[PDB]
Amino acid sequence: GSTRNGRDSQAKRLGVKRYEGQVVRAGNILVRQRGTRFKPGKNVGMGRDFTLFALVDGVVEFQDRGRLGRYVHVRPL
Amino acid sequence: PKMKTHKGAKKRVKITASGKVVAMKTGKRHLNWQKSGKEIRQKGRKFVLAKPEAERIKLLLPYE
Amino acid sequence: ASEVRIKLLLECTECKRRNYATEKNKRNTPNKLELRKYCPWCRKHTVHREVKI
Amino acid sequence: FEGGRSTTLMRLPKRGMQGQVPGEIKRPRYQGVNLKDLARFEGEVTPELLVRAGLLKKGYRLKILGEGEAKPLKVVAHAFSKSALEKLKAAGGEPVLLE
RNA sequence: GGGGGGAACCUGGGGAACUGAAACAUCUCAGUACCCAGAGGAGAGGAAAGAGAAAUCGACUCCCUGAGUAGCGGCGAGCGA
RNA sequence: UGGUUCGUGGAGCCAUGGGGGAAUCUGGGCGGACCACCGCCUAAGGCUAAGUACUCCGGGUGACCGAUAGCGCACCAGUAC
RNA sequence: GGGGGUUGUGGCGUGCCUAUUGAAGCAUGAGCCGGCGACUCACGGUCGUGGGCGAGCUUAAGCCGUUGAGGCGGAGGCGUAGGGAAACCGAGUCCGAACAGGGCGCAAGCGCGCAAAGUCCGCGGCCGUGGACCCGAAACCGGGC
RNA sequence: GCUGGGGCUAGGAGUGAAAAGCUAACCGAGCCCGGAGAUAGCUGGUUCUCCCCGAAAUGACUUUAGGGUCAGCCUCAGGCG
RNA sequence: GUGGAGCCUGGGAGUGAGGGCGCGAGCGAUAACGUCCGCGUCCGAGCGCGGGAACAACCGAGACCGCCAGCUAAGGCCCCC
RNA sequence: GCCCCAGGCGGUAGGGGAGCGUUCCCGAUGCCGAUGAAGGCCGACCCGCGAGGGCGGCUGGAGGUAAGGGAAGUGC
RNA sequence: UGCCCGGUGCCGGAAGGUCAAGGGGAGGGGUGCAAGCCCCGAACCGAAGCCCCGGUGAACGGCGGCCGUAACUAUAACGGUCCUAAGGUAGCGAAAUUCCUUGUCGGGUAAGUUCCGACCUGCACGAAAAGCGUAACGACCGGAGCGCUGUCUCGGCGAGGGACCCGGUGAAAUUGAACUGGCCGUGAAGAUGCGGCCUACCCGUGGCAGGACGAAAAGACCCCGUGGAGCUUUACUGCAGCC
RNA sequence: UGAAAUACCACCCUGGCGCGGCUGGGGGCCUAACCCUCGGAUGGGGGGACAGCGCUUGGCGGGCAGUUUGACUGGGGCGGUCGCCUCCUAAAAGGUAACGGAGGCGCCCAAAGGUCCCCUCAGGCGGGACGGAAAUCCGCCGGAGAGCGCAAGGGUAGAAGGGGGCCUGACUGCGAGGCCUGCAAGCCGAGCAGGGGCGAAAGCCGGGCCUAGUGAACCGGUGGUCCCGUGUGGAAGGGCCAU
Ligand SMILES: [Zn+2]
Repeated sequence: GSTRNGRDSQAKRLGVKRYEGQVVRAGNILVRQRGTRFKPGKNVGMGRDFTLFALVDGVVEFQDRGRLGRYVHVRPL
Repeated sequence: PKMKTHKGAKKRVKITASGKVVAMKTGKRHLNWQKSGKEIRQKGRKFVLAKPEAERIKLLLPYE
Repeated sequence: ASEVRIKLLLECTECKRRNYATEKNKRNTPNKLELRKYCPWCRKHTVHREVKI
Repeated sequence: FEGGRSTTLMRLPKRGMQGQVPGEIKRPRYQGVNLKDLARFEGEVTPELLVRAGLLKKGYRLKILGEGEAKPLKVVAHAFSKSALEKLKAAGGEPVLLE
């Protein structure tokens, strides 16, 4: 008896890193995601790999706009 | 018999003033046609090793 | 990488220093690539000839 | 040791000249010093006196470094920081380079 | 005049491996163990075709320091003036 | 090829197994490839105390042992066996 | 002279050591007694600490002395400036075009003392080289029998 | 053929009508001494008392899987609060 | 929320063979005192104590010591008891 | 403020702290010792939590060694 | 003592390819003011060895597969095809080799997985690691038969030497201590030692060996150790040796 | 006169020729050396600088030596796997094992990159010469079920999808900050400066819709560097940058 299966890639540690109502400095990774489960918004940047991060400082503000996808905002202090 | 400094470490690391441990960022000796200018760039600078590893290395360089 | 997709440098046509390394599919592009790249030595954009890596 | 794997000291890259046979090349060494330490003296100060001062180690040529409050002194060093000449010449002290 | 002996101590010829490298061949162990020859109360070395950077020293031997430094090294282990 | 830190390295220096193979100071060797310059020294003969190593041995001393220790052996021990 | 010895009865109660998830274990060791028997030393490093001195600290070899007496000895080492591959510069240095930006740095206390950088030494922990806690191989090699 | 006496061949060597036998009662490489206190990531053992605290048996990587380096978890000293 | 709480800085560790039970899963045969994981607990190290007859992890409960005192836990209250 | 207050005190690996004892150095040209050392046997006696220490009795016949420190071939 | 020289080994080969040291020095470089000095160095010449060409089996060794096919069936003398260097010849063949298998048949036996003779469908015989046969020989291994038997049915007695008793001398292995019972359970899963029962007056002597995971030998079988050792080779490297 | 003008006279090259020298290779011969043999040995004989013996060249070389010959593992072996991506396992944070359940990667694109501008799919129906089930065309219905280079997933048309314009930012020096993490690695990146691309600008552009397409250090090569250059200047050689 042999096996074709048995291999699995490494855990990537995706997900949201800072939550709403949480102070962040600019440059902090907000969401480490594949594709855009959250879209960048107010004061929120997104690198080449869809990584959302703080553009300016302040507080994180998640906001779902229904059909318009889930956005993130960095509301300044 | 006095200790002997680990010359293999002497050729890789410098110990700063604050007891930190410094050596060049690895991974840019070759295979670079596809690496990013960010990659070669930031790998082009020194850095401070992790705390414990740096400590051991300090043990290796007694007369430094 | 492949024997058909080779590596290559990009010498500056003027400072003559290989400032960039990239690759091509020599099958598709049998011509020496040439691209205006910023020559840091010349400190200005300049046509770079594809030089054999 | 790391249980047989490549040690972290060895995964790192060699950097810089490591010298080769017949080895290192004797050239003049400059044990740089600071004006703030020279303040303990009076008038003129020499390399030898600094040696007796426990400051200028033997076999070293003394440079001055622009630290501390200058003093209107006639110091005779093998070299100076430019700041050393600035403070010293400005503080009335006499920067006297010798050879 | 020699022969042979003499505990250790010295050269001079020969000269290991175990062991370390967490394997192992380069390497290290070590020119060590040991063998042989020779002496002597010592031996060796010893009066620069030297050192090596100062126009500097000035046969040789040994102690400390230089210095674990310069360096050598599957640039590893280590060795190391 | 060996020694030198020198594991062939840019490999000098000392030595020498082969093969070539000098000259006598304007001759030579060396300062780490090599070239020029600048300097050091005079190879291919020999000898040389001292200061150093050791303890067969005599003596002195021990935060040395005290007969299961101390030397294998305090005694008729390198013995009986 | 209140204790001491024995235990008849009743209750309770699975030797010790190691090694183990797990031993009363039918796993290991020990017949018992007596004696020997195993974490040290040196030299380096590092941490702490008791003291000395302190931008100083401090000697080695040796010398001189006594013959249990210490002193001399500053050669030398550590520290006082870092950064850089290095030349080199210098509280800056490196990368860099940059004065950009970053990396490694620099800023010591209190009220003349208190302190204290550091450094010497003792002590102790740990580490490195040494046989390195003690015993144990099978083995290898040299010289001989 | 067997046997006595006299001798020769020995250690990676001898001898062997050959079994890998024998080579001084254990020979797939003799014995003694020496290297040597080889190495042993393995086994066993590791000795007076009292007190405080108090684990792990996980991750990563490993010629690594019964061993190790880092982190996890313990303790101690100091500091912060 | 003042706790053998927490953090930081240093020294020293051991540990890196775990196991049972519950729950959620994989594998297995919806077998295993099976194996492999996650959460938790206990043992380990608590084979100290009561019950479960006996029994490491099931129930109770954390053993500084003494007392010929009292109240309860699980569990029992017909005799052993 | 030596005593009281509160809390804590199962424990392997392991970390830390605190003591006991053995040989030897200083104390010591000292002190104890033939009226008996060390050592041995014994104690139901006293001290300590313990490691142990005294003290006593008999044997023993000649060394032992304090407080307070130091150093280990130190505890089976 | 058949075939295969395809690969390996060997023997032979002046063609040819390759091929080191060496030679050679186009050229190139450092240095010097130059002389000069120093160093790289291509072409080409340049050995075995190797490749290459041959031969070589009592040299290493190797010696096929599928499909169809004849007067019932069956089979296949026969043909087709693919591959190989070649397709195993003589001879033997369920064998010291036959897995299926105690094959089938015959003998032998009342009954024979063994023996013997054939069968061949030889998993996987086979020709100098020789094939087949073979008289004599064998402390060789099989099978069968006769004789004789205490081997046995199935045992019995007897004799001697011990064992037993006495007097003398008098060990050893081993041993945690022992005040050491059975069952049913539990317990690291097989209990004198734990629990419930039951049973048992103290101690002996001669015996049997069920247990005390009895003793003996730090399991040799298994695994592990980055343990060793011996041996092999077209493992690596090196060396003797040889060219 | 030719692209050159002539005799004659030189530097010379052109290949050949032969004379010599310095040569090298092969032959053939000889004899003292060297090697036997001659009882004679300051001599015979024989072979013959073709041997032997040095140094180095290369080669063959289990004759010999030193050695290697992995791990995981429901014992080991045999088989399988070893690295990274995707999904479940995985218990609604992340991480999470099994020789658990499924597939991938070891690249590719000079455009499949940047930017501006333009468009929106699959599919279904009806009509439509070849011509169809399915070519191209038309209308109608469609939120995405299409496509997005390739595994899966996530994402996505208010584009990341298709087309065109230009362009090369598939930038240099950097980098606030973070995620992830034992470490090392890995990942995101504002912003700044140099100098550019597209665009009116706003703006974006430090490769690719993303998650795989890869490998530490050492050793060395190549180019720049001009940093060190062993008494000095050079150089050898290194360092550093790129690779
Ligand atoms: Zn340029």
